[PDB]
Amino acid sequence: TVPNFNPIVAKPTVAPLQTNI
Amino acid sequence: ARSDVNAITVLNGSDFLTTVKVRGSNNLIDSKSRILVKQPISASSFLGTRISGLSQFWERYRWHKAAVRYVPAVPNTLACQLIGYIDTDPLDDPNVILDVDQLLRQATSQVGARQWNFSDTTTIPLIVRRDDQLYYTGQDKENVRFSQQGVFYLLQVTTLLNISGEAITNDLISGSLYLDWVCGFSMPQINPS
Ligand SMILES: [Ca+2]
Ligand SMILES: [Ca+2]
Repeated sequence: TVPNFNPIVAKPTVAPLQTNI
Repeated sequence: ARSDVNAITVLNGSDFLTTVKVRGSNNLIDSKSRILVKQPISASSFLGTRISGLSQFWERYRWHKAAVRYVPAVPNTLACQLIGYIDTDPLDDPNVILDVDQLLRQATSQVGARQWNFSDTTTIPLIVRRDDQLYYTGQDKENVRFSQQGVFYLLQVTTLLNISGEAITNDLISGSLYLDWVCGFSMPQINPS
């Protein structure tokens, strides 16, 4: 039960147009 | 029914001011070309509106809490910043200024100023003074500090550009200005015209 053998992680990030300030 | 009283008729509303026109490349060649709007914020500065029509039927007024509101008529793919402020001094004129950064800095220096892209909406408040002063309604006369409570300057900070790098050159309309106002008029009358 070798833990964390080939772990991979996913994390999204939205890319909107015209980020306004 | 013949009461001779003078009472402030504080009453609210909203009014359509103008369709603003960002300048582009052809017309925008210097600094004063970046002043899209020079619009007094006296009640009687907008002929066809309701605020001015009412104003005509009083001597005086005082914005208790006014606000200019910009509504964009464009998409988000276009990009151009705008700076908007209201100088409580009708005489202070930035048109004499030659440097653009100097003009934007004396704009941002004002207290009730804002910045925004012409693709989103914001609100430009009017910061009312502290000396209970009233202002007249009639068409501006010998002096302006008797009549105008403020002057709304709308500025062009950047160059008008579109989806591609193309720099627009036709001085097209970007949005529309709206005044969400609250004022109390004091002395019934009729101002000439
Ligand atoms: Ca000023
Ligand atoms: Ca008058």
